[PDB]
Amino acid sequence: SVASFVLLSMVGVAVGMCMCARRRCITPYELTPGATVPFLLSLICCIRTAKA
Amino acid sequence: NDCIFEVKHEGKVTGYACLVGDKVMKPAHVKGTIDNADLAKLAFKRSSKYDLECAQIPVHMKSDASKFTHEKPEGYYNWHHGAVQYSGGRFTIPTGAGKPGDSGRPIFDNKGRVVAIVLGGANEGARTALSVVTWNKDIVTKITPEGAEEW
Amino acid sequence: ASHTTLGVQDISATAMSWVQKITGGVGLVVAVAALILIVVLCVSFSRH
Ligand SMILES: CC(C)CCC[C@@H](C)[C@H]1CC[C@H]2[C@@H]3CC=C4C[C@@H](O)CC[C@]4(C)[C@H]3CC[C@]12C
Repeated sequence: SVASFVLLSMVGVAVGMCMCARRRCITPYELTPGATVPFLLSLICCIRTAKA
Repeated sequence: NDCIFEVKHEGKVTGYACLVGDKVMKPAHVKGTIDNADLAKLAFKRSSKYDLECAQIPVHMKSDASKFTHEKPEGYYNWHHGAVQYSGGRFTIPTGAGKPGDSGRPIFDNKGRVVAIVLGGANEGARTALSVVTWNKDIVTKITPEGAEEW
Repeated sequence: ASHTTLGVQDISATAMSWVQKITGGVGLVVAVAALILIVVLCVSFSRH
């Protein structure tokens, strides 16, 4: 039980701080008008475009 | 001028087809029949990704096709309904100029060249945003402002 | 019979060796088609 809890907590920390990295890398593009996010970066960070 | 062919549905006009370069183009969302029989009959091709509906002009007897240009400098252009302001990556129109069922009318530059084709618009407030189909040097693209409903 | 009954995959021998070649080739064609379709779809979504 302790090992399962530790490993699940590590996985949760990994995904949460991956989300944190996503937010940090994405917010400046969502602040800049025009939002010409390259398609490769949209695929990598799994985002939607604001201009359709 | 007068390079526009009417697309008539059974009981009314639904859209407009235009001769650009070597091809006749129509909005693929417009249901109806081409006014000219030689073009209504002509085997006709469909692409829903850009909502565009193409065929090759019988250039032997259609030499009046309009000329085009992929350059989009900032400023004013002509829409058969007033002046369109191309600003940023968008076209803006006076809200009362366009109406549903008028899709397919091209946008002219100051030289009489087709720059883009209106596929629809968006009730934008003090203006209306114009959702169009334009082209780069080699490829077409569709500009769809948010909230644009079908015309 | 002193031997036991055998299943589908057991009797297959060099016929199995053959269907390996045939399935490998045809599935390779399928995989190439899948790669072409995937790259075409990826390029298509880059044009908006
Ligand atoms: C593709 C060509 C070249 C070869 C294909 C051979 C196949 C169709 C042949 C190989 C010999 C055969 C099998 C050998 C043994 C068994 C197990 C038995 O309980 C039922 C029949 C069954 C299942 C046979 C069915 C048909 C079979 C699988």
